[PDB]
Amino acid sequence: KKRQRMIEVQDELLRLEPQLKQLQTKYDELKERKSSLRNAAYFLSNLKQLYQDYSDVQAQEPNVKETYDSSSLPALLFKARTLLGAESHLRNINHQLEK
Amino acid sequence: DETVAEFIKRTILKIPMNELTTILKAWDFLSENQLQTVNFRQRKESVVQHLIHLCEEKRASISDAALLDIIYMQFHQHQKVWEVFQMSKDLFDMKQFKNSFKKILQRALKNVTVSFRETEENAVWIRIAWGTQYTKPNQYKPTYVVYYSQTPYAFTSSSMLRRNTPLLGQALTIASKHHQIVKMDLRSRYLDSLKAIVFKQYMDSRIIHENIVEKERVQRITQETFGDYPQPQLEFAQYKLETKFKSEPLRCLIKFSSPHLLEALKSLAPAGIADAPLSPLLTCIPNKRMNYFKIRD
Amino acid sequence: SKDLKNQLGHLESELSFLSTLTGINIRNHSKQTEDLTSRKVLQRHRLSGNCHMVTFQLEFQILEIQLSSAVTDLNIIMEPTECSELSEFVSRAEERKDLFMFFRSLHFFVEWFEYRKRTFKHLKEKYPDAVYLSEGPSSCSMGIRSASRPGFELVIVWRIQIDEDGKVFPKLDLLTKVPQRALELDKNRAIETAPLSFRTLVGLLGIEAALESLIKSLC
Amino acid sequence: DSYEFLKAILN
Amino acid sequence: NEQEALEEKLENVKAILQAYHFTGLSGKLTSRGVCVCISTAFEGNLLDSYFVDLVIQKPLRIHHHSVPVFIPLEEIAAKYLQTNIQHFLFSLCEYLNAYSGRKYQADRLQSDFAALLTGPLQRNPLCNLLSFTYKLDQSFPFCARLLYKDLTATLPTDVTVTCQGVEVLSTSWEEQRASHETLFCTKPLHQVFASFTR
Amino acid sequence: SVLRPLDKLPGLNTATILLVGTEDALLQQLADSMLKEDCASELKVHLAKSLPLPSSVNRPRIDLIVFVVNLHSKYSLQNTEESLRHVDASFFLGKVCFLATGAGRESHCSIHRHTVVKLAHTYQSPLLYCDLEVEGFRATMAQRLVRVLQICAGHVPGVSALNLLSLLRSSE
Amino acid sequence: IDKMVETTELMTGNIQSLKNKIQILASEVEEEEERVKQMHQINLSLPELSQKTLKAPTLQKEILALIPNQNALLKDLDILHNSSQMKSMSTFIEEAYKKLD
DNA sequence: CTTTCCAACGAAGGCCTCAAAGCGGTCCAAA
DNA sequence: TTTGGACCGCTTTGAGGCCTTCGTTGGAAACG
Repeated sequence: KKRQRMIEVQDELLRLEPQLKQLQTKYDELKERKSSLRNAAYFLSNLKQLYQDYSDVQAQEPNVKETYDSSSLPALLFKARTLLGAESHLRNINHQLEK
Repeated sequence: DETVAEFIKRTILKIPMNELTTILKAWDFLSENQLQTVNFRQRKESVVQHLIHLCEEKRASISDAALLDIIYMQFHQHQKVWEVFQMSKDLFDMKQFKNSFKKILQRALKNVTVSFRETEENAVWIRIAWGTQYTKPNQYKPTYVVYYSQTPYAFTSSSMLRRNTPLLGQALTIASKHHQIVKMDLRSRYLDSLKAIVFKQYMDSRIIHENIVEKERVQRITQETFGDYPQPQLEFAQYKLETKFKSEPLRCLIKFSSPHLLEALKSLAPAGIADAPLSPLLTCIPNKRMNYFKIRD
Repeated sequence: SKDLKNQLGHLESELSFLSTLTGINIRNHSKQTEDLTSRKVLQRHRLSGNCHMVTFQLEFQILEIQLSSAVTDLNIIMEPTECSELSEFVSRAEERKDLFMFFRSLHFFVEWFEYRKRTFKHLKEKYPDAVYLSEGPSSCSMGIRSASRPGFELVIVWRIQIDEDGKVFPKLDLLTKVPQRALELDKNRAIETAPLSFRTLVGLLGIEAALESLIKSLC
Repeated sequence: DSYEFLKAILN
Repeated sequence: NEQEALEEKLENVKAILQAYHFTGLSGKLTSRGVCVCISTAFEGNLLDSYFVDLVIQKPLRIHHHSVPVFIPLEEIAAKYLQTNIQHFLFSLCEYLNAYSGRKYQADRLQSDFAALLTGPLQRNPLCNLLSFTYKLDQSFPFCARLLYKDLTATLPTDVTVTCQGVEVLSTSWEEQRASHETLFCTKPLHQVFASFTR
Repeated sequence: SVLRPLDKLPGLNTATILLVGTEDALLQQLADSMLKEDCASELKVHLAKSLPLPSSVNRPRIDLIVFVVNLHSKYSLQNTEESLRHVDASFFLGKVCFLATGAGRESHCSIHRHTVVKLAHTYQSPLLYCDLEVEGFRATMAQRLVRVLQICAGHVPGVSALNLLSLLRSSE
Repeated sequence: IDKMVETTELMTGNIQSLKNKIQILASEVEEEEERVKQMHQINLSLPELSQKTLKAPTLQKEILALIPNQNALLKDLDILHNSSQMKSMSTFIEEAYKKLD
């Protein structure tokens, strides 16, 4: 009878062992999702407030010059990185289309 | 020990003398010089006595005898009936797997005679001799389990496993790091055909034949259903049916016995015994990977 | 010839089906075979082909030995595009002399490219006044700017890179052309953690939904 | 879906 | 004339079919489906190719296949076999290529560089875990274990190398230990072996 | 489609035979024994599994009907009586014959021979016993069928099908 | 038995806790995501395996720190920015590839 | 509520047969 | 006439059939 008891206790243990894992990972991922979405809501609201404030102030004074710092430098260089490559590809496309 | 000596003697008696040499080449427990000291042209009693002398000169144990029995099983692999177990729900290692399995089976009651032997195609063969809490495990009623690494299937010979089936299953699933273990109703003796099926690894113009369209249709249907490849060697089938008469449901029970199934069934339609399209209960034996069937309307 | 024509048409339909299954159409194939025994055989296969938007040429010489096979060498030519990283990846694969991973990587790169171009066209179609074509739908980056106030601009840069093993992965980053005037206005200063936060937002809810919500906040 | 794409290209 | 043009078209489409076979995968349409042939290679070394049979009917079923069972596909089947079949095939191609590359590295090591190996290597059928020992000539013993838990790639993510029975005495020995660690974690196996042995 | 003996015209010195049964291999071997030797008149052999015979506008005259019956299976019987409903009574006037196979092995005879004897006597048709498995018996039945074909086809002057029926008639 | 009937008895209880835990959390996140649906719309694409947000996206901010006279670089890039010639070039290119789509 | 036995019968070890082949005797080819 | 060769003889023995025993849950019957 103790050997049968072994059978049922081991069966229960091996059945319950995997059950912890999916619940644990689901709890972890949902907690991470909650934190991430709360943060994202905060940032989107804050950036919307920044946009509204800047729009109001620009409507107040649009003629003033808008200086920028290094934080906005590399992407601006992106529009300064003109090497005719896109236009050369456009010319090749036009040459292909002319036939 | 005398017990291991008589066990080895019985195993040798089971081995045909025509291949005993190969057994030694597969056993390799005894030195080749000891093999040379024995000629196989002499009498069976003489050769078995010399083998007993050779194994007694060395230290005879249970592991080597179990390995010899395992390799005898490998060479025959035709004397037992096999069933298939499926595990479900990715890192593997031989040593820790063996350690865990040995620990579980030792924890089973107190002891068990367990032996391992790795084989080609990741075929670990395990010989298990069962013993109770107050007796040494018996070597006359053994069982064999075949495991394939990182696979959802395992094979078992069920000669006396009906005594304690759940123990072996739970031990295997805990050692395989798999949660759910089930037994599908599929039983056969040709182990290699089971391997193939589980893995899906398989003129006198004066005569004017009439109804030739029927013959060409039936042969085409039979070929499409079966195929040119040699069908797996399956030997036993059984359907348990309970369906309404339509002519209180009638309960039917059929058993198909054949030294080569899937071939007589292949020839039924050409012989005209059955219709050109056979029923799905017979055309899905390799497809559904099912051997025992229960169907209701 | 009628039966031969029908068989050729059936085979052509099968070949077109497989070409759709791979997304690559091989225009030409030229085979040459030589034998150099001391049985080594060298086979050269020239082929020009094209993926959905891209055209390529390649030749390779392979060796078979009496029962192993290995490519001796290969040359391959792309077309000049902005994505110069594709050319250097082509070169690296050329030293690697690997074909299957190369072609899978090229298909994945074009599949991500088509996705990017279609999303850019869709967002331009949705709002054509707040969406500015900095370099084109087939470019790497996009920029949203307010016409009334040109001080703000937000650029999303998208670049597809190839792992050394051959794995492909896209990457998207933000940057804001922002005056310090607006930075002085509000002291919250959440723009410092903007890239990581936006990346997390995109991972939570995709790229198209993220950009739609972003442009909705710009209303 | 996959079936609709396969049927549209098969035709 | 017409026959010559038909023959030219036939040989052109045959050459295109051969080119299709030489890249990516292969597929031969049959009555009951396509016996799709998947091709494997790594580092410009042609490897063994497999094939799988298909059924074009709506209840998508695999009635025959040659891919070894230890490669997981039934889960991938439930994932993307019914929907987005193209991604299904691409993923299985990647997985088979990775497995073939791992097996090629393993048996290449077994055949060629067994000279400096002191014991047999323990390998899984999928070759996700590798465990072996090696001696390099001063002479230093090492035992390495590689975890290829990332199934889609041919490079391990976690490798550990150590030795039992010898206490640490030379910082240079730990230096070669770390160098080998980086070599397994970054570059292929036989490549770095030939690199330092030569 | 009920078959009629008097539908079309036969060829120049042409004779035809029909064999209806279940075992295709036995029919093929029997036809091989039929055509092992050829007489002056050309011979055509037709094999079928059931009646009515499949439609064919190019069918020549079928001057002889032979039904093979195995006492080993009732299925062959049911086949014979189901097929018997697709032929006119005119064939029964000596153009029909019954050949029973395996009658010698009384152990293997599933249905009793009395049944087929009664069936043949009911329709007043010739009844023949032979074993197709034995090569000698098959050959003997081969010249037997060839010569009964010669008799019924009208090749030999003097007798007709009803004449041979009055010859081969059983007492009871 | 004891060890077994010990070790499982806690974990399942833990399960229960976690169970209600996640349930509560689920409810929370539900209402909270409704909040982010106040302005953002309810609604193909293929997300990454958490590899997109790993590399440093603003390494360029460090790279520009290595250039000499970064503020002077900003000033000269601005005096080049106001030039209408490059704006005309950009708008001409835009118009050129406008018909491409 | 528990325990033990009869039953349902399944199963495999053991008895018993023979078809197989090696060893032995004998006839016939060759020295 | 003598010696070697090949025939047929004989015994040995390997495998399959088969009876019987072992094991037996599952139900029935007695009960601390």
